[PDB]
Amino acid sequence: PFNVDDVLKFTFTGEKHHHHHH
Amino acid sequence: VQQLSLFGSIGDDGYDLLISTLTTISGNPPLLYNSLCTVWKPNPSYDVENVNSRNQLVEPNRIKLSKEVPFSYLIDETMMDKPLNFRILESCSPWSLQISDIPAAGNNRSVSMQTIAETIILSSAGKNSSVSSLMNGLGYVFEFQYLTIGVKFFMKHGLILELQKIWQIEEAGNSQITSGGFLLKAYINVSDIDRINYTETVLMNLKKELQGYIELSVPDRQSMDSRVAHGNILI
Amino acid sequence: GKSAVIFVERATPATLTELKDALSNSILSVRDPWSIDFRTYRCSIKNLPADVSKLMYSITFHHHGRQTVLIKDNSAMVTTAAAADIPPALVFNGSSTGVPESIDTILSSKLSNIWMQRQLIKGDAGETLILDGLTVRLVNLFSSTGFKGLLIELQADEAGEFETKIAGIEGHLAEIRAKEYKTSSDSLNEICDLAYQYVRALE
Repeated sequence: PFNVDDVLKFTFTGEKHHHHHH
Repeated sequence: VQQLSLFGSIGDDGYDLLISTLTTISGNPPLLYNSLCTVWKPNPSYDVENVNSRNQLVEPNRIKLSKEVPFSYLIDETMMDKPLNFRILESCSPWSLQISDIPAAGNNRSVSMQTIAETIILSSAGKNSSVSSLMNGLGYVFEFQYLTIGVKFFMKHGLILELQKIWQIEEAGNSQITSGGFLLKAYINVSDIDRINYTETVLMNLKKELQGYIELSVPDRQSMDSRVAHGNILI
Repeated sequence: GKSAVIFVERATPATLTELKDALSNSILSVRDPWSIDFRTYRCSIKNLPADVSKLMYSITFHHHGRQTVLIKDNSAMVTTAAAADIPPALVFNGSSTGVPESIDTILSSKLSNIWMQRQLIKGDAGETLILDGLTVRLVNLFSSTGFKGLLIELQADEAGEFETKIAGIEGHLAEIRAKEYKTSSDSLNEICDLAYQYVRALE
């Protein structure tokens, strides 16, 4: 569905990823 | 305040089953809710040293302002926000002001544990009374904002479960951060070691009770850190 | 509602009582004691755009909500550290954790690099004197350097006759030989002007 960590990271810092990391 | 939590997720299709399960497990059907959060950071145009009056290191952090929005005003505050007088329907509204710390360190943590400093803004007055001006007066600027809509469940011992969808808001358009499904969150707010180990247990029993169906885990500390820092190229 | 704050610069811990007696024949009853904290913060930003103060005042009322009003550049922000004062809706949707703290604690622990506490004036065991349509509060303000002065808080529901009420109290000050004092009844939402008045009278 999506990456929990990534979603959280957005709410805390505002960053959206256009590429896949790690 | 100490917030102990665990997270999970499900795709849109898993909704009904999950709602049915949480309703039986908790005894109550879900409760609809929303919240708008606006995040602010220290003004980059201004620059100050990062130290105390005692010359102690202080780390720059973001401030989070949050409040509910009546559902009737949802389009107005998101899509039709701009052109002020283009709409469907003095001082500032009440807001919750929060600064959080990166979760507690520790390998093999059974839950995430985050410290949260919060105060409540009730109202304003004067020349620049808009919450925006007030944030500027503190030396901060608007960075980003997101809307969250979901359902919550009240359970025993203060355990709360939120099934949420998140949308970032910009004139260019709101994009659903949770596109595909729902972000699942289970947490308890703790104002003594005992109550902390007791709270962990409650979360662990919920995790245990959903094992096999939906998994709840501890998110990465770094993903729950709002400190301001750079212009770093990811990987 | 209306209010005014009188700060007696030139005075001693006794001045309070002297003024307390000049009203002995005007008093009616005495309600519970009050308290108040007056903080002064100095901004550490060094590019501060011209004509933007570097000063911000924090006025904490005790059991006036355990509320704290921030005042900077003629603007005010009312905050509360009381879980009981949280709007119910904010607790329900999770915007609030239900466990707030003081804006001052936040300032000193999370924003200390930007804001430094310069002074802290406290007024304990204040007195609430109730007269005819005019409530008069008295408290001795103390700093980390001993006595700092006398503070008179004048609150009156009676929107009408007030300018007279204030002039009257200033008169009883002339009697007790309390000269060289500052009075403020300025304005910028009650709690806000009251807070502002303290600033005008103390800054």
